[PDB]
Amino acid sequence: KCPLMVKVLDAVRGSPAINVAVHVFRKAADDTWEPFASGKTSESGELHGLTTEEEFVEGIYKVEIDTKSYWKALGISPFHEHAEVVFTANDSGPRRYTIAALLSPYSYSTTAVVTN
Amino acid sequence: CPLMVKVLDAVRGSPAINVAVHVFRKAADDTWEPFASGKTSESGELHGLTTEEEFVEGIYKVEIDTKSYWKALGISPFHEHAEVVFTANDSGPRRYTIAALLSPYSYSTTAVVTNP
Amino acid sequence: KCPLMVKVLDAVRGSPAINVAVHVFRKAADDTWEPFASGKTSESGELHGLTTEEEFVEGIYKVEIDTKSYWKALGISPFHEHAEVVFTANDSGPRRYTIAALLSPYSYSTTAVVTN
Amino acid sequence: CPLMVKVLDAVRGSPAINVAVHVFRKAADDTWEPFASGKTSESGELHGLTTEEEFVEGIYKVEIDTKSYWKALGISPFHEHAEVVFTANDSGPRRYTIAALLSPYSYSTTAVVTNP
Ligand SMILES: O=C(O)CCON=C1c2ccccc2-c2ccccc21
Ligand SMILES: O=C(O)CCON=C1c2ccccc2-c2ccccc21
Repeated sequence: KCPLMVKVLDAVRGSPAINVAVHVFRKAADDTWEPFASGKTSESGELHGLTTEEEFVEGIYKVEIDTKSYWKALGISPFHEHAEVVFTANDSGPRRYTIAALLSPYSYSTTAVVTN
Repeated sequence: CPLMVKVLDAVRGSPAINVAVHVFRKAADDTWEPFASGKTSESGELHGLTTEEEFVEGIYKVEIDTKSYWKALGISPFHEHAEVVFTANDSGPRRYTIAALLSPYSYSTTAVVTNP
Repeated sequence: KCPLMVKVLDAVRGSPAINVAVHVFRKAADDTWEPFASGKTSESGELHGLTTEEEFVEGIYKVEIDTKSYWKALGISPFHEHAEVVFTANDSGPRRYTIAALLSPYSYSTTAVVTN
Repeated sequence: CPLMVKVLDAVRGSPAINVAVHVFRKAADDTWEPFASGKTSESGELHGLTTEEEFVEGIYKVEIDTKSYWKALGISPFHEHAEVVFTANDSGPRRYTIAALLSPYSYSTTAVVTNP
């Protein structure tokens, strides 16, 4: 909710993308990705409550949005296995990161909106 | 070829073929005058709309008839058309590619401008 | 607020696009665009209160987002005069239209999120 | 040329030149193996990464090193890189164009897939 929030929209139906699985990982010292947090988007296509200010320290993070299962459930053949968003969290910046993703079967866009 | 239009379909991951495109130029009386038109090819591209001589400085609108496109595929889309409005050649002649990426409830448009 | 809301984001700064002028028009019987509603986006990049359920009847509407002035204020040279979103409002659909726009100097995307 | 990568800069309205691109293929042990790499040309395109013979069915990741790109232009961007993960050739060989459109806090990626 507070420091990291994910929002997913469906460009085909013009709707929130509901029940999309989302996994967050943090990069470890041996360069592997450690599970950090996960959830499914709500009816408003949002996922809040992933982490806390205390836990969300500087580091490299990856957000993986399971887009292929979403399109499969709709009966629409998709290109990507999942959308991945990789970034370094930085304390000098604003306190709240919203990772937004706009999905189509053969294309996606992602935007970070970083606010105080 | 100072003006080229390229249209892609984000649902099918393909060129958007046979899409109507109308170009207008703003007249002295602030009205939109017809300038040129055509339909995208099998590669989703429309070349030959104008010439360097004809393509003078001015404000231009490129209307891409996306609703007709989606309707012919059985889809009822949100937008009537994608409109792209810009001032051209104000620093001297340039080569413009107007790209549009289409989904039923979303589109994006990008200009790629090169100095000949 | 209720039936029509506009949201604008800045892809360069990863922020809401604040103080962007937005004009809405409705198409008249003589095929001209009549001013309908307008405003400036807030600090959260949103514009609410444009119209009411009573006033927002079926018809063709155009939302014009004054992107060029926004980029000029930032000292960044932009391509488009403005982003235009043209659509037919339809009572058979959901009750609430959010027109979202993601802005970069040479590209923009727009998405309609239509909800109940 | 079964795999081509095209990268555009949405701030400058130009090809994104000299951008590093790394392709990986998922191995039998579920790890990512290096497959091919290169840098975009003056046209923002990268051709010649692979051959029809080499490009067998599998899961592929295309990593586009967008952070290095923006840094060299004086911009500190949000993402580390744009990642594009997909299953290839599962219905037989195809020709794939992976396009990426870049802004400092946003990117979009689109696949255009043609049957030879
Ligand atoms: O943090 C903030 O101020 C808001 C975070 O973003 N909200 C977004 C939002 C809300 C409603 C409908 C569409 C969108 C959207 C589309 C593309 C990109 C971002 C956003
Ligand atoms: O937004 C996105 O994901 C991509 C938007 O552009 N795609 C483009 C694209 C895709 C395949 C082949 C050629 C082109 C191209 C040429 C000139 C200008 C733009 C684009």
